[PDB]
Amino acid sequence: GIIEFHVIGNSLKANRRVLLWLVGLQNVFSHQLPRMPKEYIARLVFDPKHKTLALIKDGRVIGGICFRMFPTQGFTEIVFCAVTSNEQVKGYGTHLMNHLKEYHIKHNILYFLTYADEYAIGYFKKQGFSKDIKVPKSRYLGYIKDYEGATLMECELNPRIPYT
Amino acid sequence: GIIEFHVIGNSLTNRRVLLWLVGLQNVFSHQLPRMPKEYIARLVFDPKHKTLALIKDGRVIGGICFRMFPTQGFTEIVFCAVTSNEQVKGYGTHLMNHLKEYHIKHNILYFLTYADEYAIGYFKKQGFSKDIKVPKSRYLGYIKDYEGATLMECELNPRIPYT
Amino acid sequence: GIIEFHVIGNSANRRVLLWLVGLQNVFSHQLPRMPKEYIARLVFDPKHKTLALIKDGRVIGGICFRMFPTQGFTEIVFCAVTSNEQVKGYGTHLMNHLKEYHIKHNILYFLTYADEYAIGYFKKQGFSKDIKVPKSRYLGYIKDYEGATLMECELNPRIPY
Amino acid sequence: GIIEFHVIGNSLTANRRVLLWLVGLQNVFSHQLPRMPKEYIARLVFDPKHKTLALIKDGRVIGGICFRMFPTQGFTEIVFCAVTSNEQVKGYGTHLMNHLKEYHIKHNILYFLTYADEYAIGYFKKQGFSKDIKVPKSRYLGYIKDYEGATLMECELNPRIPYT
Amino acid sequence: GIIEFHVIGNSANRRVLLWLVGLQNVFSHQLPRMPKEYIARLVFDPKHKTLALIKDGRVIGGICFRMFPTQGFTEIVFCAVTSNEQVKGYGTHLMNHLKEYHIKHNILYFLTYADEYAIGYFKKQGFSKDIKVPKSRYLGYIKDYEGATLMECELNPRIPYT
Amino acid sequence: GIIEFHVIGNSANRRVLLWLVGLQNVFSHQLPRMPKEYIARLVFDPKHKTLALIKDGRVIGGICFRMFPTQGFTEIVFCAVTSNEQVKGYGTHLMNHLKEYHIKHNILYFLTYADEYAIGYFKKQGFSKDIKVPKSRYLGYIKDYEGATLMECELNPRIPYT
Amino acid sequence: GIIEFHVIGNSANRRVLLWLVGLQNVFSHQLPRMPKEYIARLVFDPKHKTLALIKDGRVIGGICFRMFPTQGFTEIVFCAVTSNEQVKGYGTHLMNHLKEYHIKHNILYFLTYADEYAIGYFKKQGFSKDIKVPKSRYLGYIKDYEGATLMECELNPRIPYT
Amino acid sequence: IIEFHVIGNSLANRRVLLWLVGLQNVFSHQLPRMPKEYIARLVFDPKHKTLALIKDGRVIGGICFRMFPTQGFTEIVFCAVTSNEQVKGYGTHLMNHLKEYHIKHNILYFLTYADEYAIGYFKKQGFSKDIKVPKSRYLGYIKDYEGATLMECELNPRIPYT
Ligand SMILES: CC(C)(COP(=O)(O)OP(=O)(O)OC[C@H]1O[C@@H](n2cnc3c(N)ncnc32)[C@H](O)[C@@H]1OP(=O)(O)O)[C@@H](O)C(=O)NCCC(=O)NCCSC(=O)CC(=O)O
Ligand SMILES: CC(C)(COP(=O)(O)OP(=O)(O)OC[C@H]1O[C@@H](n2cnc3c(N)ncnc32)[C@H](O)[C@@H]1OP(=O)(O)O)[C@@H](O)C(=O)NCCC(=O)NCCSC(=O)CC(=O)O
Ligand SMILES: CC(C)(COP(=O)(O)OP(=O)(O)OC[C@H]1O[C@@H](n2cnc3c(N)ncnc32)[C@H](O)[C@@H]1OP(=O)(O)O)[C@@H](O)C(=O)NCCC(=O)NCCSC(=O)CC(=O)O
Ligand SMILES: CC(C)(COP(=O)(O)OP(=O)(O)OC[C@H]1O[C@@H](n2cnc3c(N)ncnc32)[C@H](O)[C@@H]1OP(=O)(O)O)[C@@H](O)C(=O)NCCC(=O)NCCSC(=O)CC(=O)O
Ligand SMILES: CC(C)(COP(=O)(O)OP(=O)(O)OC[C@H]1O[C@@H](n2cnc3c(N)ncnc32)[C@H](O)[C@@H]1OP(=O)(O)O)[C@@H](O)C(=O)NCCC(=O)NCCSC(=O)CC(=O)O
Ligand SMILES: CC(C)(COP(=O)(O)OP(=O)(O)OC[C@H]1O[C@@H](n2cnc3c(N)ncnc32)[C@H](O)[C@@H]1OP(=O)(O)O)[C@@H](O)C(=O)NCCC(=O)NCCSC(=O)CC(=O)O
Ligand SMILES: CC(C)(COP(=O)(O)OP(=O)(O)OC[C@H]1O[C@@H](n2cnc3c(N)ncnc32)[C@H](O)[C@@H]1OP(=O)(O)O)[C@@H](O)C(=O)NCCC(=O)NCCSC(=O)CC(=O)O
Repeated sequence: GIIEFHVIGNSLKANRRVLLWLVGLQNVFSHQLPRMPKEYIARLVFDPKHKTLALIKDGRVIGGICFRMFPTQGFTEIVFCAVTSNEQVKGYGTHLMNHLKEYHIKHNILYFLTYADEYAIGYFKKQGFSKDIKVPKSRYLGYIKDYEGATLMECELNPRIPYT
Repeated sequence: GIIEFHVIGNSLTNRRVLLWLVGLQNVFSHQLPRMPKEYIARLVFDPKHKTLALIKDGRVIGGICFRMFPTQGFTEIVFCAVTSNEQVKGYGTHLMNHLKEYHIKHNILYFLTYADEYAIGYFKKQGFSKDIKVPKSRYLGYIKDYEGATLMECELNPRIPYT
Repeated sequence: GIIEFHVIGNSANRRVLLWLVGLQNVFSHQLPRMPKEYIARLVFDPKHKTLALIKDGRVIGGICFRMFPTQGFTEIVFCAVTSNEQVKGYGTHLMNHLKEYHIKHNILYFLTYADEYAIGYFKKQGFSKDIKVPKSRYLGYIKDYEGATLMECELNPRIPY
Repeated sequence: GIIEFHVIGNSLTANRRVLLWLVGLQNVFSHQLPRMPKEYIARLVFDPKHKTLALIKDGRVIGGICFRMFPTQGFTEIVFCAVTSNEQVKGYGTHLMNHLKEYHIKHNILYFLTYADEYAIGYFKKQGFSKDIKVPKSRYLGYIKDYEGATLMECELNPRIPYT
Repeated sequence: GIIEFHVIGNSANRRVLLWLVGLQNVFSHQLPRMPKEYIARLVFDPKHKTLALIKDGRVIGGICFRMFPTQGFTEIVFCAVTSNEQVKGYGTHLMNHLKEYHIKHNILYFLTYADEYAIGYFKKQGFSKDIKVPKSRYLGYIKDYEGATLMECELNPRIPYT
Repeated sequence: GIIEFHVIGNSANRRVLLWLVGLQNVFSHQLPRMPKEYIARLVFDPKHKTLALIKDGRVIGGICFRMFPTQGFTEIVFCAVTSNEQVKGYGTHLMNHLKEYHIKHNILYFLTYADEYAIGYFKKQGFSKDIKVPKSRYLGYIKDYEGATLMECELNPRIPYT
Repeated sequence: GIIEFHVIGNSANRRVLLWLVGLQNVFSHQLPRMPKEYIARLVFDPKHKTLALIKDGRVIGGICFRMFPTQGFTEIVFCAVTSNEQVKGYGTHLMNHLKEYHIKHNILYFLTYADEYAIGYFKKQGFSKDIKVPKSRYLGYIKDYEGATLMECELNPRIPYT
Repeated sequence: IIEFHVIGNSLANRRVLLWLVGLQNVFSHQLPRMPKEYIARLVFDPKHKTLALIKDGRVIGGICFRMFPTQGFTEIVFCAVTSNEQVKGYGTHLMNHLKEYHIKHNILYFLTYADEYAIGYFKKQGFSKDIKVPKSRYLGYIKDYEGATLMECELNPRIPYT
């Protein structure tokens, strides 16, 4: 029924409603990324410097995008994207990415970086990510986790068009 | 009439100021029909952006919106405009001249901008060139990219008074 | 006896203070042509950190280093194990703990100048003379040193847990 | 008489003695660098990001080196350099350069960069400066003030030598 | 070049801290039979002070000492001059500055334990093997050292020492 | 199990208070010819401290002591390890920790009045019947229990004890 | 008669102050050849305390004393019971209560200068002319009157005195 | 008009400062073998006090002294009466006033060093060469003077000295 989008995180205080949403997001990420260790997912989701765009359907977490903004560096690292299995192929992934794009325009961070594996690179291509990295290697080598084996990809946002 | 220059911006600490940015957003938007109004308003009212307001008789008639990147050593030129009935009188040059002198006093000596085919001439007349000495590694991801426009650069001489 | 590893630096505690002195002692005694005052300046410099190796409350070796996150590498400044405790794998455990620490912090490159007395130790830790970090990335950040050989180690990234 | 070296500047929080020394230094820089507009020297010498090493003899400023530390880039820019004409060719300029080196040794900065006229290049050569610039252009362009026409020069410090 | 004397100690700024390291280095190198860790613990102990001898910004000697005002004496803990600066009067100059310092703080007795290689230096600074301070006043306060000689210096507060 | 050491005493929270009660029971049970009220008074006395030995949250032994920093020594008052944890080195690790703690406070002499069942243990810890501390520094600060042997341990501050 | 024991001293309450006047009166009447001004100075001295014997609200005797914790003893300054209440055990109960009170303050030695009229009473309270406290601990702290006998009492912290 | 005031530089108004300078002047002129900078340091020391003798607002004499209440005695530091007020009993009145002062502060011993030119003044004030205060209580607290004679005065607290 009712769909909500919210950008949340564990600030250095957390609504009980927020704390349960964060557990829900860790649950979803963990289940949809089974070889990603759950303790690692938990630490990023609950890290103050990370934020997560929660997708709420009838008060229940059904998807998210966890990310770390690097405003000093001019980009944001996408850490986890996931929709729960029985809600996939319904466009939720696309509305999530769009909402994330809207959120970043309004904070003048205009570049996404992410590692895309073989299971989801096709989704990132359809959201405009390419393998041509325009951000200088020196801007991100020390900041994003290197998921060697997976393909580094980049999205450039246009701050002049509406995404939501 | 009387002509005054003032550097203003949306602080985090006025009404004469606020009304002037509204006017500048108005003029910027009318002279730049391809820049969406909301995008102009978002940048013009962003606190890290400043605008060199040109004013004739209490009325905003021109401005240069800009964004100082002092950690990077350059200022980004964001918007330039002179209201239509006041063009070809030298206001565009006095605004650039004033923006130059102001940047000498804050020891920022490089301007970067993107120019479409219709504005490249104006910037060339203000001393901008297509040859970019500032490295990509310093500006990409900090200045707004504009694919399909030409990146232009101006170098300032601090031993020279511009105004 | 008991073995501890601790990454420490000047802010601190009295415990950390006396460890930094022990490290400055170990570095200075094993590198006697370094000026004593220069080692102390770096060990107590707050953008340097030192990995300390402790045996029964005692400094018996360490590695002092400078991280450059904006450049994706870390400079290794001093490595020393006290004489009585050398040739026991302690140098290897130090470098292994240093490697783990840097993988957790997303820095996958070590740069260091090695001399003729210790280049082989660095070789056995996977360092080589082939420098893949661009010169434009480390020039002016690491203390260049004519008469010594710049070496590089590349680490493999790892997902924690 | 008595000689004193002091690293001084217009900082966050002023001293009456420091202020007058700063006026004195701006006077000496202007009188010895005529091509530099006196008002340009003034705003640099009083800029908080700039420091000046003052050479004091008998309470009176007779020389100085104005410099801008760029620690995130690894070098220091030497901005002005002057000894009052009455005190030149007595080794004061060397002593000044030596103290500035020692000061930078203790602050773990080991490169100097400066633009020198044909008139002054000899003095910097004798302080160990070289036309061979080993810092990449990407590291200093837009940070040091360009003087097109003058020669860019670099001095490398050894943190193991006692310069004072 | 420029000689300077400073009484310092832990309690804390970078210059003092690097000086304390410098004193620890000089003590430890000139007293090889003293554990480096022990020297470091006492030099950096807040009830311990050190009179540091500064030549052109570098530490070239000092005297680490422990004032016992309730007991009426100071314990000399370490004295050293760096090898290349010795036999130039620096050791005598350090002790004189230490005596002058203690006059103004109204402590007029020094106590130290000297091994056979150090007795001569203390004798020439006016120390004696005749101990006037009673055992009940110093035992358990100063660190005793079996095998070394306890020596004592009495100061004249009516005399300019420096 | 998990073994901890805590220096505690009265001045306050309940875990400490139950530890102090356990110490009182252990001391009292191991030393039954000593009035229980007297042990309790001393353990809860604010000028007294106890080094507690904890095994799985429970008190299995300790050393109750009285620091006299003005007199330059500490008095060992009670030493006890519970009966089933004896002859395993806990009594020695307790004394060792107590030694390390006193070196940090520049108290280098322990004194104790040992009975005939305890002298062997104190000798193993380096105590001796040769008292170097003069009578005038300890008489009346510690009670001379008739028939008990005065014993002294001197601590070496250059050495690690734990 | 309702008997009470209170340890009191100056530096305030109305009842305490009238008790102190009453103690100055009893001490002075029972010791007529000691100047009443000197008794008052001591009784009201803030470093002096008095253990007061109270019968039906009225002061009928007491012991004025000076605790010297730094020196590890207490000086007995005056003892008196009013004449109508002598030879009924009051002086013994006072001294017993004084002993208990010093036991819980870790002071185990009393020193006093008895005159010829009071040596018998002090002997019955366990005082001896054999002084174990060394002279250096008490001389100049307690007042030595020519013609008085220094006597000493050693307390046992394991004995219940009251 | 004669006046007696106990004064000191206790961490002083203008009147007290000029009296202290007056006393430094008088002591300096009457004890010319004391360095005038030494007299100044002691007279102005916050732990020292001086009993001033004032005549028509003017300083004509005094006794500078240092109270050691921890040690149970006081050190007589300087004694002087200006030359044209001498042999009038002013110096006796001063010592008596100082005695009265010390009884009300429960200090009963004076210690001082006297050369031959001064021993007879102190003998007339009740000082003896037989020292009862033990060496462990004064050595390193009072200022030694080799070649002078250590003298002692025992005061009696039941005697009004003024
Ligand atoms: C990838 C998803 C989050 C996408 O969410 P949705 O299923 O709601 O997608 P959507 O409905 O909005 O579809 C948008 C378009 O992408 C296409 N598409 C192509 N490949 C796809 C793929 N592998 N997964 C999902 N969609 C894919 C769809 O056909 C559709 O095409 P069209 O519109 O033309 O019809 C989900 O599949 C998921 O949770 N997967 C498991 C988790 C995962 O792999 N996450 C990324 C890991 S890599 C990474 O960076 C780590 C991380 O983020 O977790
Ligand atoms: C460009 C202007 C700001 C210049 O204003 P003025 O007319 O007051 O300037 P001026 O009178 O000093 O003209 C100086 C000289 O410039 C020369 N000239 C040549 N080409 C020109 C050009 N395209 N625009 C303006 N002047 C131009 C003219 O010959 C003129 O006369 P002579 O040569 O004889 O001396 C204005 O014309 C204007 O508002 N234009 C529309 C808005 C715009 O295009 N802004 C720039 C892009 S925004 C931007 O900054 C980048 C971005 O956001 O992407
Ligand atoms: C270099 C050391 C820290 C190494 O410590 P250890 O002795 O504990 O090494 P280790 O026991 O773990 O030995 C691991 C492997 O290295 C091999 N090996 C080869 N050459 C070696 C050499 N020159 N020194 C030490 N080990 C060496 C050993 O045979 C062994 O091989 P295998 O196990 O396969 O049989 C120590 O030797 C030392 O403190 N030396 C003096 C200080 C010094 O020279 N420092 C480096 C300065 S240059 C520099 O870059 C700055 C700095 O580091 O200070
Ligand atoms: C350059 C000076 C600061 C040097 O000071 P001193 O006169 O005290 O020099 P000194 O006594 O220490 O001697 C240094 C040695 O260098 C040699 N030498 C060679 N060329 C020289 C030159 N142009 N000026 C001074 N010395 C020079 C001299 O022979 C000398 O002796 P020997 O040969 O025997 O060893 C001063 O001369 C001066 O203030 N000049 C005017 C201002 C100026 O030009 N400043 C520098 C430019 S500032 C600049 O352009 C860079 C910047 O902007 O920061
Ligand atoms: C002893 C020193 C501090 C003295 O320093 P200096 O050499 O500068 O002294 P100086 O130049 O003033 O010498 C003054 C005179 O003393 C005489 N002299 C006698 N013995 C001497 C000795 N062992 N070393 C130096 N001088 C000595 C010399 O004849 C000399 O010349 P003349 O007679 O002609 O005038 C130094 O030599 C040193 O650092 N030694 C190693 C450390 C040490 O032994 N420290 C003392 C123990 S530490 C301590 O305090 C106790 C403890 O650790 O328990
Ligand atoms: C005394 C103890 C605290 C010792 O504790 P531990 O049993 O844990 O001792 P440990 O295992 O660490 O050390 C054992 C070593 O000491 C030697 N040893 C010799 N005589 C001993 C003796 N009477 N008790 C214990 N050990 C003794 C053993 O041969 C052995 O030799 P090796 O060297 O080969 O290993 C305990 O036995 C105990 O609680 N006893 C009853 C209480 C008591 O008597 N306390 C002291 C009272 S007098 C006092 O001043 C304190 C007090 O009042 O309680
Ligand atoms: C000593 C004085 C303070 C005494 O003062 P007055 O003159 O007022 O003495 P007075 O009138 O009260 O008593 C005089 C009586 O003392 C006797 N008498 C014996 N020897 C004397 C002596 N050496 N000095 C003064 N009086 C002396 C006389 O016979 C006379 O006898 P009769 O009794 O029958 O009347 C003064 O003389 C003085 O200022 N002297 C110079 C300073 C000085 O020497 N101060 C003492 C040392 S300072 C110190 O404290 C020592 C140190 O620190 O080393």
